[PDB]
Parts: sequence; C-alpha cells; structure tokens
Amino acid sequence: SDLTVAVVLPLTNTSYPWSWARVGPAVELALARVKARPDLLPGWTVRMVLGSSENAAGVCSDTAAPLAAVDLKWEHSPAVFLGPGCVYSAAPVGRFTAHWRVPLLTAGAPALGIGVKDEYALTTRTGPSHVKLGDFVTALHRRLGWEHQALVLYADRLGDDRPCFFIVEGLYMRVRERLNITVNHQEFVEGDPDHYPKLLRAVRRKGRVIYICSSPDAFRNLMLLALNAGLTGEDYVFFHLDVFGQSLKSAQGLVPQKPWERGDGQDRSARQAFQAAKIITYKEPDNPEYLEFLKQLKLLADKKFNFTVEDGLKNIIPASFHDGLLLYVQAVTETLAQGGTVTDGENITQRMWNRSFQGVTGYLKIDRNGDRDTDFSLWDMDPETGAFRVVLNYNGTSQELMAVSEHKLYWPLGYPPPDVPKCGFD
Amino acid sequence: SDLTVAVVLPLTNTSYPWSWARVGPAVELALARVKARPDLLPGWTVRMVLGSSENAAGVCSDTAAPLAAVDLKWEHSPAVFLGPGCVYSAAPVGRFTAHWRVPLLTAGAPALGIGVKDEYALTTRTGPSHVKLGDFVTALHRRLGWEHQALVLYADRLGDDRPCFFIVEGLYMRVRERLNITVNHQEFVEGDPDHYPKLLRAVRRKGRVIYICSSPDAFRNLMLLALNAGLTGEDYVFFHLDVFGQSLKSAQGLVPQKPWERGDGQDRSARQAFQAAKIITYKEPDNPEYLEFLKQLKLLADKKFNFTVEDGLKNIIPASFHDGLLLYVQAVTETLAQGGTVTDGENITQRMWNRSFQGVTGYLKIDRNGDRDTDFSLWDMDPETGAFRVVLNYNGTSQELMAVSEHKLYWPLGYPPPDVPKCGFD
Amino acid sequence: CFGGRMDRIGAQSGLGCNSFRY
Ligand SMILES: *[C@@H]1O[C@H](CO)[C@@H](O[C@@H]2O[C@H](CO)[C@@H](O[C@H]3O[C@H](CO)[C@@H](O)[C@H](O[C@H]4O[C@H](CO)[C@@H](O)[C@H](O)[C@@H]4O)[C@@H]3O)[C@H](O)[C@H]2NC(C)=O)[C@H](O)[C@H]1NC(C)=O
Ligand SMILES: *[C@@H]1O[C@H](CO)[C@@H](O[C@@H]2O[C@H](CO)[C@@H](O[C@H]3O[C@H](CO)[C@@H](O)[C@H](O[C@H]4O[C@H](CO)[C@@H](O)[C@H](O)[C@@H]4O)[C@@H]3O)[C@H](O)[C@H]2NC(C)=O)[C@H](O)[C@H]1NC(C)=O
Ligand SMILES: *[C@@H]1O[C@H](CO)[C@@H](O[C@@H]2O[C@H](CO)[C@@H](O[C@H]3O[C@H](CO)[C@@H](O)[C@H](O)[C@@H]3O)[C@H](O)[C@H]2NC(C)=O)[C@H](O)[C@H]1NC(C)=O
Ligand SMILES: *[C@@H]1O[C@H](CO)[C@@H](O[C@@H]2O[C@H](CO)[C@@H](O[C@H]3O[C@H](CO)[C@@H](O)[C@H](O)[C@@H]3O)[C@H](O)[C@H]2NC(C)=O)[C@H](O)[C@H]1NC(C)=O
Ligand SMILES: [Cl-]
Ligand SMILES: [Cl-]
Repeated sequence: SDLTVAVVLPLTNTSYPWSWARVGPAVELALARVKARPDLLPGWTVRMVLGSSENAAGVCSDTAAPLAAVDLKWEHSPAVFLGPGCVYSAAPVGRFTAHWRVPLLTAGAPALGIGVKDEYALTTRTGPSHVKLGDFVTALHRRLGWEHQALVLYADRLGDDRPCFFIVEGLYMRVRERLNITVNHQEFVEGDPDHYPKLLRAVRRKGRVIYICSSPDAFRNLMLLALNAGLTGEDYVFFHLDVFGQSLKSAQGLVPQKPWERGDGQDRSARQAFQAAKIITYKEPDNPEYLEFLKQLKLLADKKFNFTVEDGLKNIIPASFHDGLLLYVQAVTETLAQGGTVTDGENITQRMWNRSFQGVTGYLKIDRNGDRDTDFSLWDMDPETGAFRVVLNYNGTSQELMAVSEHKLYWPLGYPPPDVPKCGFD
Repeated sequence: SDLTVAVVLPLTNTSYPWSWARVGPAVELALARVKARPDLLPGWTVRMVLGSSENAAGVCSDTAAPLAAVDLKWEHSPAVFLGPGCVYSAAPVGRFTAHWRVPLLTAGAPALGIGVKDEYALTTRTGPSHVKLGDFVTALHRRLGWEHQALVLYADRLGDDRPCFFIVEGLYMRVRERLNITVNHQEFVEGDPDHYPKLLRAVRRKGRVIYICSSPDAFRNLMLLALNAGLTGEDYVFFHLDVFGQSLKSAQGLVPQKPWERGDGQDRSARQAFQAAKIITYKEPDNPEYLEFLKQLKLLADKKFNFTVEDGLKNIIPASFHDGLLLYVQAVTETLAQGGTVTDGENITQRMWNRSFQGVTGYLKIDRNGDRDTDFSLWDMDPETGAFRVVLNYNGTSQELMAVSEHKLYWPLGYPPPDVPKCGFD
Repeated sequence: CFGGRMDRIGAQSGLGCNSFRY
C-alpha cells in the first residue's frame, strides 16, 4: 500500500552536485508529481527514509555510506535505493544492494567499474557516465582525423573522490576500446610546482591533441605556460575536461562567457593563450520543462531546505535524480500492471533499461547497460570577442556531432592540427 | 564474565593461508591455552562467533566480509575481530571496526594502505606486512651497493586479491621512502604470451637488479628466456618475490630443494638459468615451540576440521593468529588489571603496540605502528649440487642481515653485479 | 600508481601504472 525509498546521499554537506540540499527538493518535486498522476502508482504513499553518506568530517565516505545502507535496509526494508553519488561511496553500497536484490538509482557514480552490471546488478544510472565521455571523444577524433595519438593530463586533490582520475579512466578505456589509438596519460598534483616543468615537457613530447582534467585555475596556468613556451593552436589543441563547467558561468545570464578572465593583469596574456583551448562540458538541457524545473527546484530548496540553488550544469544531477525517480515509478506501475510486485527488482530494472523517456532534462535514453546516454557540448572562443560559446553538440544516443548556431570550430591554421607532428615528435 | 570474539575469515574455502580450516584449530589451541593459564583472563569464558568472508563463489569478497562483520556486530556485540586476511575483504571491515571502536586482529591484510592506522585505527597486524618487505630490500641494497636502480615485474590473476600488486606496492613505496633510488615497475599477465617479448626487452633496458613477483612457473619461464637471451649472473640478478615459498617444498623434509626441477626435459636448461636467480621468502620460525605447534595444529585440524594441514611457510599465518590472540588476551588481562574493561579498545591496542612477545613463532615484535616486524630469508643455489638453500637472514626488528650456516651469496663474478651497466643502459 | 585506496573500483584500468594489460 506504500513504497519505501531509501536514500544515501550527503544530507548535510551542500557542496556536491548530489547533495541532499539540492537532490532533496528535486525528489520532493518528483514525489509530488507522482501524487498528481493517477497513472503512476495510484493509491501508493511513497515514503522516504534518509541516510547520510558523509562521515564525521562531512565528506562522502567509503564507510559512512555502506553503514547507512545496512541501517536503512534492516530498519525499513526499502524497495529501492537512491544515491550515493560519490564513487567510493557508491561502490560498496552498490555491491550491497546488488547482493540484496534491491534496485539502486543514482545520477552519480559515473566511474567505469559501476558500469560492470554483472557486479553492480540492478544499479541504474540516470546521470552522466565517464565511458560516455569516451564516446564523445571517439566521435570527436573520428570527425577531425585524429586517429593516432592523444595525451591526457589529470590531477586530483588528495583524499577527495578522485573525480579527474575516474573521468580519465572512462575516457581512456572507452577511447582505446573503440579507436585503439595511443592514449598517453600523466597524473600531476596541482599545488606542486615541480610538476609544471614536467607537464610542459610532456605536453611537447607526448601529444598534440591534449586533454587536461584539472581545476579552472590549473588549466589557465598551464595555458599561460604553453603560450610562454610557444605552443599555439597551429600545432596544439588543449581540451579542458570541465564536465560541470566550473570554468564558466551559468547558461542563464552572465553574458558573455570568459574563463581566461581573472583580474590579475594576466588576462590579456590568457586570452591569447586560450585561443588554443576548447572546453568540453555536459550539455545544458534545452527543453522548457527544464527551466520550469529549475524555478520550482529553487523555490522548494529555499523553502524546505534553507538552501540557495544557483544556476549551473551541476543542476542536471538533481534533475536526473528527479527524472530517474519518475522513470522508476512508471516501471513499478508497469510491473504491478502485469501481476508483479514492487520487489521484482529484475523485472523493474529491465523495464527501465534500453528505454527512452521524457523528463525535465528532456529526452533521456537508458542504454542496454542501464546507463543514461550523455550529451556533451564543445565550447570555443570567438576570435573577435574572445568569449567562449558552444560550437558543437554531441547527442549521446545517436552519437552525432551537430554544429551549433552555425558556428565553426576555431583553428589558427584554418583546420585542426594533426595529432602527430611533422617528422615525428623528436 | 565472558569474552566474545568475532571471526571473519574463509569458513569454507581451504585455499587461503588464513582459511578457517587452518586458522580455526590454531585459534582453538590458543583458547585452550588461555584456559590453562591462571594469569590470562581468569574466570572468563571466551566465546567465538564466526562469519564467512567468502561470497557465493567461495572466494574472499569485498562484499561478503563487510556484511558478515555488521551481522556479527549487531548480533553478538563482540570485543575484538579476527581476520579477514584478504586485502579487499579486510579494508572495508577494518574501516567498519575502526568506526565501531572495536580492536581488529589479523595475520593477513599486508597491504600498504592498512598501515595507515590513522584510518585503520585499532587494527593490529601480527603477520607479515609488505612494507616490511621494503625494509628487507632496503637492507639488501644497502649491504650490496645497489644504490641507483632496480626493476620490478609483477603479475596477478584477474579477480584475485591482487597479491603481487600489493607486495610490489609495499616494496615500492618503502624502498623509495628509505633509499630514493629509481624503482621501475611493470605489470604483466602470466598467461599472455605477448608480454614475454615485452618483459625480456624491459629486463635488458630498465634494470639489472630485478625483482619478479609471479607464480613459480612464470618465474621459471622468464629465467629460461633470460638464459636463452644471454642474461647471466655476471650482469643480472633476478629475485623471485615468493614470500610463501610456493616455488619450494617444506623445510621439514623433501631434501634437497630444487625449484628449477620440473620433469619436462628443460630441467638441465633451467638449472643453468637459475644460477642467476635468488628467492626471497619469509623466514621459517626456528624455535621448538613452533614445531610442537605444527604437530598440534595438524592433529587438531584433522580432528575437528576434517582438514589436512601440510608443512609450508603458509603455516606462519595460523601461527600468527594464534600468537596474536594470546597477545590480545594478555593485553585485556593487563587492562582489567588496572581497572579497565574489555571494551577499552585504545588502552588494549596500545598495550599490544610497541611490544615484544614470545609466541609459537618465537620472538615477535609489534612495532609502534601496530604491525609485526617480519623476518625474511634469502635462498641461493649451491653451484655444486644446484639445490637452493638459505644463505641470508633478515631480522625485521633489528634490520640486520646475518649469514646462514657460513654460506656465501653465489655470484658468477665473485661479487654482485652493479645495478647500473657500463656506459649506461644503451 | 600506488597508494590509491583499497577498492576494486580503483583497479579497473591502472592508468597511473605501467601495465601491458587493460
Ligand atoms: C538525440 O538522438 C535520439 C536518437 O535519434 C533522439 O531520439 C528521437 O527522439 C524523437 C523525439 O524526440 C523520437 O520520435 C518519435 O518517437 C516516438 C517513438 O518512435 C514516436 O511515436 C513519435 O511519433 C509520434 O509523434 C509525432 C509528432 O512528434 C507524429 O508526427 C507521429 O505520427 C507519431 O504520432 C516521435 O515522432 C525518436 O523515436 C527518437 N529516436 C530514437 C532512435 O530513439 C533524441 O530526441 C535526440 N535528442 C536531441 C536533444 O536531439
Ligand atoms: C631479532 O632482533 C631482536 C632485537 O635485537 C631480538 O630481540 C631481543 O631478544 C632477546 C631475547 O630473545 C631480548 O633479551 C632480553 O630481553 C629481556 C628484556 O630486556 C631481558 O629481561 C632478558 O634478560 C634476562 O634473561 C637473561 C637470559 O636470557 C639473563 O641473563 C638476564 O640476566 C635477564 O634475567 C633477555 O636477556 C632482547 O631484549 C631483545 N632485544 C630487543 C631490542 O627487543 C630478537 O630476539 C631477534 N630474533 C632473532 C630470531 O634473532
Ligand atoms: C563538504 O565537502 C567538501 C568536499 O567534499 C569539503 O571540502 C574539503 O574538505 C577537506 C577536509 O575534509 C579538505 O581536505 C583534507 O582532507 C584530509 C582530512 O583532514 C587532510 O588530511 C588533507 O591533508 C586535506 O587537507 C579539502 O581540501 C576540502 N576541499 C575543498 C574543495 O573544499 C568540505 O570541508 C565539506 N564541508 C563540510 C561542512 O562538511
Ligand atoms: C577457493 O578460492 C580459490 C582462490 O581464492 C578459488 O580459485 C579460483 O577460482 C576462481 C573462480 O572463483 C577462478 O577465477 C575466475 O573468476 C571469475 C569469476 O567467475 C571469472 O570471471 C574469471 O574469468 C576467472 O576465470 C580462479 O582462476 C581460481 N584460481 C585458482 C588459483 O584456483 C577456488 O575456486 C575456491 N574454491 C571454492 C570451493 O570456493
Ligand atoms: Cl554520495
Ligand atoms: Cl579473508
């Protein structure tokens, strides 16, 4: 007569894209819409029981989360788990739920290994995956002739959830799975100056198509050094892997978009350097339902969560929890419609898998593997104004690259430089 | 009035050095001695509750074990955990017990990361650690003039507990922490023939002091290829990291010791190759108490466990659980002796740490970090007979290398070859 | 390559390491 939804997310830390202060009101919106829909679980009163994935220091934990999962499992015997979003929180919890035969929904956990659904059974991902990034990069190389070599520079802060590592893992494995070109990789520590000579050396020794996963400031500094060292767009192209657009303002206002601007008198030098740089991000959902969803999310978060949700790509994570939750409720309603129960985790999961759906994020497709296809945008600078704007969009489900607003991809040489230099790298 | 001991080990799989078929009767011996000692917990009736760390497939699990730990924790509220031995099992469980404020004892979990007692609080290790292997290698290099460069080849079967990786990780980190020489490392897959051209090429390109962590057959084949490729003891030295002496028979009978013998007509060629090869192992305990312990362990395992315990280095693991358990009981008795309780996990742990003890394994020393110092033996072949015998022994507590039975380290050139070649590696 | 946690989730590609597999 009622559905128990277990939640394991950061209930107190509001810094994560999947923090409760932001995923909570998105979920509450989803529940409220289930009530307003006589076609979604009519009569059921979906209850939620919460559990914090964060430890005593307030960061998502490989221990607090699995502990929270067992506690909710024996106290409330829920039908579905929501979250976690962090990789090292999600991996133990996912393995628990998999053993429990309980479905797991999350718009986080984008790591490669979560993709092994043979292990993370009944885990459905309705937000981004890092293999999907490899899909985009594959299509990008195929459409630009880079079929030999790329170099990937990544860095993480010690003790975090290693987001860049997992981003690069997914890109690396998927790209070599599909193209089998040489993908060199190097890890650095942003705060350590010893690495910058090394990186610059590796840049001009290991690749000309270069992907950097780092903070905005790290990527800016690396660009300034590459200009200082004479590395221009005629030979090098630097892709910042900034999937959440930390180096950009929101798509709602703040016209125009200038990541090289910093106010330290280096801005004139950074704009010249950034002529060789392009930013890879997730795609902002276009559909008006998204914008209406942002308005309600903001209203409900400031109301019942004392939190101020600001505009940005991070809002697709709570948008995807919202969508995935509705996607589940329909699946349950469908399973009930054929004599099943809310505990037929396999029947329910397979109903959600290999399926297209219409949510606040617009068209979303769950693949055969249980993972949402992920669309990506490519930002480039206008050589006239210097501001960055989307010039290329990737539809994850169709794996097509569509030019945006009739823009062209800026090249100092009129066409992309080759991924291998003249007479070798020497 | 009674002490509850929680155990999380492989209760059904008898393949692990820390399997219950082998650690069970050793623990049984340890409890029986507690009963016979009026100075160890007089009146207490130490009870044991078991949990299997292995999954449905029967191998130690990163999921079954932490689930077992929570089950024992809420069902019996124990005062100490015993095991797990596998790294990926022990890591989640250790973090759980650390959060619970419950001491954890194990003769396994040798991985570098378990050593971070700031995280794995109240985890005391009474068996080997892989950093301790780094200590041995450090002393070895210091005593032989290799102060520049080594090469480390390692391989693991997919999906196992990655024992070679963790062995190499510990060796790698500790050695560079103390010597700061260049330690090159390469992973391979034993069954993949493509890797053998690569390894051989890397052997003669990346080092002359070479350590290999692999199966005996893998190490044999690599030696045959090295001899076939003209790599002799005058330039190269190959250390097999075989800590459990899988490539050797037991120290009890089976005289003499021939790892290159295989019965495939290649044995004549393998003996010549193995003249450049030395085997690093744990040290067999000398004390007569150890041998009397082996006799009782065999009798009790065949009796109440239907298991046949064969001679070998693996038996130090149950010996160490046995000793570790007695070391705890005394600590608890000491804590009780000063008004403490059995739940003063920090007081009990600190009584065990930085302490020397006498167990069936003889002298054992828990360092300031909660880790047993680990002694290593070095095996070398007699150029006359070809059989391998211990020629060097390493006392982990005093970090001294002592020649064994007046033997010398065999060198084709009279002295060890330099860890760097003539005019560079080119 | 070494020192990064003890979860199999962090051992799906190496990516810091020098491996012939993956
Ligand atoms: C990224 O690529 C995806 C793969 O190509 C796109 O998916 C396509 O999305 C469209 C709609 O967004 C979808 O169209 C049809 O879907 C229904 C199922 O086949 C079909 O019944 C619909 O038809 C009905 O409605 C139309 C009016 O809309 C009527 O004219 C018809 O007579 C009928 O009554 C609808 O036409 C495609 O099926 C779908 N393709 C796949 C392969 O799933 C994504 O939309 C695209 N996303 C973006 C943002 O570009
Ligand atoms: C590896 O190196 C370790 C560090 O050097 C060795 O530890 C040493 O072990 C010995 C005994 O095995 C130990 O000796 C003394 O220990 C007691 C504590 O100080 C001390 O009270 C003892 O003295 C008594 O007994 C003797 C007879 O044995 C009498 O003559 C004395 O008058 C007294 O009554 C005992 O002598 C060392 O203290 C200890 N050193 C350290 C630094 O811990 C390991 O034994 C060694 N292992 C192997 C296998 O080589
Ligand atoms: C909310 O989560 C934030 C990110 O998860 C977190 O920020 C980070 O806080 C940690 C402390 O937990 C900082 O780092 C340190 O971690 C260990 C633990 O002490 C230290 O040993 C390390 O040396 C390191 O200094 C991170 O640097 C910091 N990162 C950022 C981007 O802020 C917040 O602190 C959390 N806030 C609350 C209220 O829980
Ligand atoms: C007792 O434990 C043994 C080692 O822990 C175990 O041996 C190993 O068994 C596994 C199967 O679990 C073999 O491997 C495979 O693992 C996955 C799971 O199916 C496969 O996808 C892989 O491709 C791979 O084939 C190991 O090869 C094998 N190793 C050895 C040295 O034997 C025993 O099977 C366990 N026995 C019992 C009764 O539980
Ligand atoms: Cl989380
Ligand atoms: Cl175990």
